[PDB]
Amino acid sequence: GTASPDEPLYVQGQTELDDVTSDNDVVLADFYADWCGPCQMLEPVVETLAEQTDAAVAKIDVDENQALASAYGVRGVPTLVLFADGEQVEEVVGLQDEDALKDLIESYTELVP
Repeated sequence: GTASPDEPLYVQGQTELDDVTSDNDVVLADFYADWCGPCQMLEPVVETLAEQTDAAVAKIDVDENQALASAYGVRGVPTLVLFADGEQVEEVVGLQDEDALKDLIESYTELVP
């Protein structure tokens, strides 16, 4: 078929984020800062999640998207926001281990009850 979004997408601005959350059913948005250690440790992890799950992964630099971050209640880094059908449905803060994030994604990319 068609090519899936199997690598993370760097996203700047509301229009670019809206494009990703409207074109992909589940999106994990990784709000980061390049000066933050735990943020850099998340980089291989969210890469693996883009490669191994049906979620698209968006990466948003909070220093370059201050108002965008504030609009989603992002008040520190790391913050990861999960979108389902364009709706914010989960928000986790701090370093989240790869298995926990994969489990979070799969509770939306798969039928539950």
